[PDB]
Amino acid sequence: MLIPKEDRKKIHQYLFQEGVVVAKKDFNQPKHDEIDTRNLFVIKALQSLTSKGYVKTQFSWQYYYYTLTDEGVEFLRTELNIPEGILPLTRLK
Amino acid sequence: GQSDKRELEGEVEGTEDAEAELEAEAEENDES
Amino acid sequence: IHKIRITLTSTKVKQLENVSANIIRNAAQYNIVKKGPVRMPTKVLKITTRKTPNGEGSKTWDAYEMRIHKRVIDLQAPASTVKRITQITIEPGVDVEVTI
Amino acid sequence: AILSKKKKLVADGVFYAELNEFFTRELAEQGYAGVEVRKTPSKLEVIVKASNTQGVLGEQGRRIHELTSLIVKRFKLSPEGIAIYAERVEERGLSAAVQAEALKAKLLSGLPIRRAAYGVLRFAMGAGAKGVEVVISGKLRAARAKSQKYADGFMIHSGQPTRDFIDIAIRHVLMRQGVLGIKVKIMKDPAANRFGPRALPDAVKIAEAKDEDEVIPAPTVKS
Amino acid sequence: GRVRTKTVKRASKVLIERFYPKLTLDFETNKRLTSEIAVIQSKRLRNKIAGYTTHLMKRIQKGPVRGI
RNA sequence: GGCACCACCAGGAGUGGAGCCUGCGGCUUAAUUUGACUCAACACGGGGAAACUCACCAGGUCCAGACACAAUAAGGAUUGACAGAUUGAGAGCUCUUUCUUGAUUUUGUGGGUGGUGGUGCAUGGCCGUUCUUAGUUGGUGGAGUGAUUUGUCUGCUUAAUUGCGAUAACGAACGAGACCUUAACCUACUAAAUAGUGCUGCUAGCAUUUGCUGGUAUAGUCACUUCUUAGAGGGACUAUCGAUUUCAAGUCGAUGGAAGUUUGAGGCAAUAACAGGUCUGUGAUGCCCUUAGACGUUCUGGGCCGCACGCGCGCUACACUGACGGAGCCAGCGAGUAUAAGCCUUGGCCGAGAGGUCUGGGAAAUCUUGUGAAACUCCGUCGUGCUGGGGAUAGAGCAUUGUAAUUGUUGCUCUUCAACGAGGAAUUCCUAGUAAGCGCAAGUCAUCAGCUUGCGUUGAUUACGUCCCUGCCCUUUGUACACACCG
Repeated sequence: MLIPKEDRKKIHQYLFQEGVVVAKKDFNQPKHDEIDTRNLFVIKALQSLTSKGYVKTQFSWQYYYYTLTDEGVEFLRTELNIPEGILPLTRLK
Repeated sequence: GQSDKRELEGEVEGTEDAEAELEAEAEENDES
Repeated sequence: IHKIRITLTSTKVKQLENVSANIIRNAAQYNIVKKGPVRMPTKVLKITTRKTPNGEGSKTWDAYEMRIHKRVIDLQAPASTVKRITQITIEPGVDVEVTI
Repeated sequence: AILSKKKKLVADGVFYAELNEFFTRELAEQGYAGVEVRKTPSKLEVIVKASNTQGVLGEQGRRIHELTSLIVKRFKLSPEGIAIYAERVEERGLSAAVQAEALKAKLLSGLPIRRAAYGVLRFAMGAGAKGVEVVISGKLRAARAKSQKYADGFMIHSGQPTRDFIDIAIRHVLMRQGVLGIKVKIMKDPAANRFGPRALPDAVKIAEAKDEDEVIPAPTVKS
Repeated sequence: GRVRTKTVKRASKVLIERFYPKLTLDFETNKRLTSEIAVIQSKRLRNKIAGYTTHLMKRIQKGPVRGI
């Protein structure tokens, strides 16, 4: 699917820094909450990553549950241009 | 398990799996 | 001194009665005049469905139920004394609401 | 959002039911048993019961951190509103839940059903469970579907105690040929109960006689 | 019908075979006495158990009873 | 032999005869989707379908084809699109139009993804049936070379493999029963301004007797729980007595008792199983088909309603124990909202009505609601007439629901005044607050209940017996059957 370059980013550093993604299975929803972009944009953008082994996916209750892998952090280390040495929320302990 | 065989070893091999777990499940808790 | 009301609601009564009891005890050794607990008429939550997922066989029905019971307690006490009782008598089954 | 008392405790069940379902899918590999939601002031305690509380909350508790974060983002909850702890179950055999998925992992590895079915039955009998029955039905290398029930020990079947002493767990283990559904029925010993009744309704326990003493005719004992 | 079952028949008659003297031809005292001797989970079952117990004693008084 | 109002006796109420709602087949059809056909198909798929549901029919879009490659691509892979044409469409869907963003992305393959597509005779799970009948199994002992058998049975009794009794068996386990939920008792406890009462104030009416009936008192800063609610318990265990019987299990008549039919009604409910039903509930699935001109999806218009016909569950009725028109005026189960996308909706004000307007209360024993319901009670009109019993067919107008009511959603007003004058052969349900009448609520619901699920009002006739019909169970018996007579 076609996603603009600017909108796809807000999806990405939502998969960082509280990188667990819960999306309702409703592609016609105008906006997935806390992510100022289309709801159908959120699910598919993470579908490629969970297609190529960078995030886990879970289906239940027509509700999706995504989490950022440790292997997926390296993918986001450079593509997000984020500074080195930062652990988002789940490794803080 | 319709044969005359695979049930003698369907019990004794099965029960030693449990006998392998009673020993293990009693090791993790006592030595905690 | 303040006219304060406390409501106890739950689905199970042994949990509901326990929370009701020791709060009353907290107003026994403490000389706070008490009204309650008032046993509200129980409300049975029923829904009548069909046993058959398809539409074949005998005409037989499933009648599930929930029993929810209410206890309202009236208090004449300061806001500090009433608040600490609930956290002493907190237990997961019953939700605790306090209204002045 | 104001909700009526009828629709409030109903929502609590649906939330508990849906939350309980999510843990089963998410933490099946660790032998997850069940969830306890102890409501408490200024916190939503959620207790996860699993055989392996090391895989869950693993590598310095990474998984539990990314689990409780998966919860707050769907239930509109503040980050401080929940605190989740992991505890190991006391009796794995006595719990019909854990052994059901424990059977599921053993079933998937191609082991013969006779070896697999009895491999947990003697474990439940190892744990002291009064009875256990495992049922496997479906297809295995044959077109026709057949059932095999493997009962052991004592069984109760009808009435109110069937809810107090019997816990069940039904799972469908994925086979390449079709669906294989299983049922595991396990009873804690009535003497092992601490919450409800400690015995069967018809259990009549007679005390022994106190007689066979010697009585002397008519003395008086002054202390 | 009002036919007693075996679980109330054999449980009752063991009581006579162990505590014959302290029983009495009256239900209520027997009802209270069986409440302290045997652990009975249900009061309906105890009232069933105690009822056959007194009736057996009424039979023991009027002759020799079989099986006790 | 035994049990059974899913069998009969004796009865009651019916159905089957008319119209109508609904379903089945049949017929038609563009589709009139389809599952199911003895009990165990046919107001069943909660299946009361304008749109959606929908799987069907005639049309039109979207990729919502992830990911690894090969092709192309900055000198732009390509997406969104103003005017017009076209189309049902103000679908840039497309065609002329040359604009516009820019490596998300366009082609082919692998790989997939999704299906109310087929396969319930490839399956799970659930439900129904066997059968809610009462049946099933092992331990030690006996019989048998063994598979097996006894236990687990001539007789009585019970709702009952439930007990007595007889006994090569003795003692047990599952099922039944026990158990749980609900109904009946509690002046005996625990309390209740979200229940009531009595007092006490404050007040109003009629007789004046100081009496009788209301209202008010979230400060009268009253008492109480009898009745209303629920929590802790007690209470029944065939109790006592006459009989009958093996004097045993039990049963029948009385007495007391709240209750002496398993105290009443249900929930749960065994060993294996059925080619019983469902892939038309699941992101539950194996296989076959498709998968971009999609059998995915979306949106438009139509359909499940369509009518020469056979059948079933029912409602009105066939009149007088009745129709109306007045007057009396009593139940119980339940439901409810906030920035929604609209709940129950009072009280007032308009409207004959349906309906319309303005306020408030209730997120709930508070308010909707005492849901002041109808049968029923009393008083009159009708007077056996297809009558004023009945409301089919049909027209006109008035409203509400919803984007959208035409194939009339539904109601109301007027009008239209159909068969039906008690139902052949058959056959259904039922033993006490039961049958039969009589209404109200929750459900599917934006609207629609002649349907179910519940509740309550009035409330019976006759049995309380049997194996005559039927069905099932058990034993004996027969077998050339064991895929088990659909052999």
